[PDB]
Amino acid sequence: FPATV
Amino acid sequence: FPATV
Amino acid sequence: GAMGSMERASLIQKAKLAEQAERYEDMAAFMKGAVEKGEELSCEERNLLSVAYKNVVGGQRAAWRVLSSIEQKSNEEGSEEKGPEVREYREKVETELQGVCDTVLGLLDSHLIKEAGDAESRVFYLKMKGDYYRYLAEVATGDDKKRIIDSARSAYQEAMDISKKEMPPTNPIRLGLALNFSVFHYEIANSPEEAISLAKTTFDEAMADLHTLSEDSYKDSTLIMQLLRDNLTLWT
Amino acid sequence: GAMGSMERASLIQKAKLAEQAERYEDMAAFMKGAVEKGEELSCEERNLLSVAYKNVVGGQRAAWRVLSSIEQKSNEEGSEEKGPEVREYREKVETELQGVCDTVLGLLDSHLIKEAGDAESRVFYLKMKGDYYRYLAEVATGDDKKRIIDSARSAYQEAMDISKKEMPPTNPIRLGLALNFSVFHYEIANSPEEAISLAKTTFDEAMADLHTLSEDSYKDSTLIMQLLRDNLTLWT
Ligand SMILES: *CC(=O)NCC1CCN(C(=O)C2(Nc3ccc(Cl)cc3)CC(C)(C)OC(C)(C)C2)CC1
Ligand SMILES: *CC(=O)NCC1CCN(C(=O)C2(Nc3ccc(Cl)cc3)CC(C)(C)OC(C)(C)C2)CC1
Ligand SMILES: [Mg+2]
Ligand SMILES: [Mg+2]
Ligand SMILES: [Mg+2]
Ligand SMILES: [Mg+2]
Ligand SMILES: [Mg+2]
Ligand SMILES: [Mg+2]
Repeated sequence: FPATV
Repeated sequence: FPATV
Repeated sequence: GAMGSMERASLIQKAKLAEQAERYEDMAAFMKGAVEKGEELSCEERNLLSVAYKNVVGGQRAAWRVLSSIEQKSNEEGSEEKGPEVREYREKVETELQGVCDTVLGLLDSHLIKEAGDAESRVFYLKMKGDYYRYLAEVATGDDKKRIIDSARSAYQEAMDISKKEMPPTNPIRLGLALNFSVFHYEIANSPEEAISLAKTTFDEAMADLHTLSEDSYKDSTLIMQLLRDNLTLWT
Repeated sequence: GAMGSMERASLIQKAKLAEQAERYEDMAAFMKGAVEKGEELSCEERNLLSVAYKNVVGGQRAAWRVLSSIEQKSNEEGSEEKGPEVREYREKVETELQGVCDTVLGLLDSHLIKEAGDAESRVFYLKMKGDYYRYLAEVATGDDKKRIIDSARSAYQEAMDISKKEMPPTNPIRLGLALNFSVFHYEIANSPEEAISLAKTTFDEAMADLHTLSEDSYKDSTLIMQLLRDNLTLWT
């Protein structure tokens, strides 16, 4: 999964 | 802490 | 509200304790109680709110993905029928996830967003709104799926518009929003080129503004920039 | 019981799914529902029960320790008074922990232990009884503390007696029981020499019986033996 904040 | 199972 | 009898300050204190204890469900309940006192949230308090629910829904999303994978496998040819249990339990976790998203969206709508006038607060809440509609989109398979996606898109777009007008390109909230909206494009909207373009432009514009920053702000900004780079590396 | 309407087999299937998804609270609820069907549990099913509650209470114990440390620090000289919140929240987590322990003990008492006739099942449940009274002892500070400690001790001692009569010294349940009872001596009963003696004798007797085992049983036994060694290293 890609990075999110 | 010591090991328990 | 089970938290109605507890002081705002005590709810905030306890949310901090819950964070230290890695009790994110408790943290989220304390922060919901704080929000429901009806006063605006400070920066620190918005961070507590977001961290709490991010952790709770993060765990539900991971669990949902595990279950959804098992369910998919059970629906491939040559798989032995094992009854309704996998669907039922994926549905259970899904419904609980949806409930959490609905709760957060409800806090945003009643009444955090409408009282948020400063760019930093308004953008932060609109980014959250986008995020929680994105989490709903991840599990949507129905009549409303397009509307849910559009709700995420609209919230992110309003945040983007304010952030580009009101914040420097290195501002961590502007960066974090962009990061997430870029993920929305890639994962939800089937728009990988938009995702890539947004991540790249955001990174490059931030790069060019680093010279204006203190050492500490530089650290903050570069941390999120690296996340933009990480995604671009994943996608290219 | 919210699980009263669900099939035993479906509860067991779902507990397995919950384990895969790292949803240990759900896993524990499914397994409680299974137990309450009133039928005895197989080995696999006892393992599911134990794993579920071990994970739930493990998390509560870690959280309790974080909170208890903060509370202790707040009660040292030169610490600034921050009101009742730390005590209140430690008490909240404590009460929830106690509730979980009470639930597990209730399952054991109604009626898992009394229907367990085979050494492997009876020892396993009595070890659990010891464990959950030990967890209650960890947080006990009252009139009942000595009785709670004694309840743990008595359950462990009955398990020990059966295990020494009925199981080989390498049996994983016999080893795991010994490991935990040894911890009880060290941490709860203020009997470190007893703890050490038990760990050492258990290890050495197991060592001498390894020659009787298959490769797979050897692996099982040596894994727990290493835990006995780890504790001895910690304590000597
Ligand atoms: C009130 C306010 O201005 N908040 C923005 C902060 C939040 C914390 N910051 C971060 O860089 C991290 N989280 C985050 C959350 C939301 C958004 Cl929009 C941006 C950033 C927090 C730490 C540094 C712990 O790690 C991550 C990677 C999650 C970023 C700084 C701005
Ligand atoms: C029905 C039955 O005979 N169960 C005993 C099994 C449980 C799993 N085993 C283990 O070695 C582990 N857990 C454990 C739990 C209770 C007791 Cl009394 C002993 C051992 C499970 C694995 C191997 C995953 O790791 C630990 C370290 C927890 C031991 C084998 C006997
Ligand atoms: Mg007040
Ligand atoms: Mg559904
Ligand atoms: Mg553009
Ligand atoms: Mg039936
Ligand atoms: Mg108490
Ligand atoms: Mg002896």
